Amino acid sequence: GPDVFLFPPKPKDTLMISRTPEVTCVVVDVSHEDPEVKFNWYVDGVEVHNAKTKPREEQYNSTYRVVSVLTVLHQDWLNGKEYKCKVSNKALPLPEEKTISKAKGQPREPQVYTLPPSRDELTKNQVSLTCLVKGFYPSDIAVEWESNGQPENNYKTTPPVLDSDGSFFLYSKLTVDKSRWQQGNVFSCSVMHEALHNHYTQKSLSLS
Amino acid sequence: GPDVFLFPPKPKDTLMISRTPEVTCVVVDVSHEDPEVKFNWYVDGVEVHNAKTKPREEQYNSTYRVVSVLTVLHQDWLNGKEYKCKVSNKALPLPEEKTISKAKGQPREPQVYTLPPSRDELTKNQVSLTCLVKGFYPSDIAVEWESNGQPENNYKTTPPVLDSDGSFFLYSKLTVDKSRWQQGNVFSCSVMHEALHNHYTQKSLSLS
Ligand SMILES: *[C@@H]1O[C@H](CO)[C@@H](O[C@@H]2O[C@H](CO)[C@@H](O[C@@H]3O[C@H](CO[C@H]4O[C@H](CO)[C@@H](O)[C@H](O)[C@@H]4O[C@@H]4O[C@H](CO)[C@@H](O[C@@H]5O[C@H](CO)[C@H](O)[C@H](O)[C@H]5O)[C@H](O)[C@H]4NC(C)=O)[C@@H](O)[C@H](O[C@H]4O[C@H](CO)[C@@H](O)[C@H](O)[C@@H]4O[C@@H]4O[C@H](CO)[C@@H](O)[C@H](O)[C@H]4NC(C)=O)[C@@H]3O)[C@H](O)[C@H]2NC(C)=O)[C@H](O)[C@H]1NC(C)=O
Repeated sequence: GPDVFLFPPKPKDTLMISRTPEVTCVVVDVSHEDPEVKFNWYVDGVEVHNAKTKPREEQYNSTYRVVSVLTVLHQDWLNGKEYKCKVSNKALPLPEEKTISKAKGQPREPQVYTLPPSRDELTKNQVSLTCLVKGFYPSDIAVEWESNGQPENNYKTTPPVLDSDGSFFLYSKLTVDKSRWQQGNVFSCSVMHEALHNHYTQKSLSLS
Repeated sequence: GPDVFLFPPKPKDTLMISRTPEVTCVVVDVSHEDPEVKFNWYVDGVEVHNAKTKPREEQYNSTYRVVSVLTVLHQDWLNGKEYKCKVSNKALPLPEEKTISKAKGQPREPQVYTLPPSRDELTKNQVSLTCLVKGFYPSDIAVEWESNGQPENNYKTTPPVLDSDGSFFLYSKLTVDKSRWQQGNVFSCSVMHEALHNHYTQKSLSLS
């Protein structure tokens, strides 16, 4: 059996016009004996023809991998259009179809709160700065940390978790040396989501 | 044919001497034709016999589900012993063997910090009590919230996330009416982990 995988565009990608959001159809386990593969793309059930399909690449397991990439308009993804990738291979009894879209439901504005390091933590050589984001739908989101216009490296963000109200929440942890916090440097948690205005918000953290 | 899945005990069960830690061999996509499977259970290769098979359950797509559950000694699991679940079926040309074990490595103690709700969030009907657990290894953990010795229902815990140092972290969020927070009631975050003394620690959060 040939296998088909459909990947949605990155959240940052749909959110910013500068970026180019893409939907990607991936076909794996295409046999040597029947390597011909054809991709049909549908948007809201209507065929589209602007996809770019890369030349098939042979994997080390003697099976072929074929990828087709469709550029999507930012407003189209945000407006809930459905993307269908249809794959035909002779060695396939019926053509395989996958559909992807932004999750259904009404978008909700993310509330972004910054949390200072617990008192007990200040003992360590490193502190945890917390960016709490809650109440957002859908779950597609991006979170970033910076200081002095400068992007921090040492941060980690939890995956979105379904809250009790049907909305989503997450936490982002930024780890900085204790001295920096103590020095009064200001730290910024930045969030990108569709339900934000300009698709962006920022909140700042600093020792008081 | 049918594909197996093997599952580890819940973290709380292994930690608390009272509870029963279990390992679950789950078999799916068994068809009506030959719905008979056999389970050999092995610990560190050695055959033990105290496992038992559940009532078969028919599924929605003409498929079944035959689960066998072994019980495990708390120290056997925590000490790294390996459990093999071999599923012998007719539609399966040969048996499938799958193994599971605790994650290997020096267990690390979780640091438990409670964070008060943000000042900005305070102009809200309900507020967020944040418990941060970091530096723990391995990932298996249990988190709970309490007030006045009574469980608090309204909380969600993020899945463990791998941090830079190879330890894991998580956040647990408890939601309470702003009124309670103001009244000064104490709320406690409960963490259970192997590296903790008595497999348990408690941290308290109060308005102050
Ligand atoms: C022969 O050798 C072949 C070469 O290795 C081998 O091919 C592999 O086959 C695997 C199957 O056997 C296949 O596994 C699947 O992997 C899925 C995820 O793949 C991504 O992440 C991997 C890392 O873990 C990468 O290695 C993959 O390449 C792939 O990477 C993603 O690629 C996309 C597009 O290229 C990219 O998006 C684009 O990125 C750019 C950035 O430049 C832009 O941002 C664009 O805007 C953006 O579109 C992603 O960024 C990139 N991601 C990453 C992390 O890099 C995985 O999802 C599959 O799991 C599903 O199916 C299994 C069933 O098999 C289920 O058990 C599982 O639960 C998943 O099911 C899904 O569940 C979802 C719910 O959570 C649900 O929503 C879905 O609907 C549901 N889907 C289905 C179908 O049920 C699966 O594991 C692997 O990717 C193949 N390797 C490659 C390189 O393609 C072949 O198998 C070998 N054959 C033999 C016989 O040996």
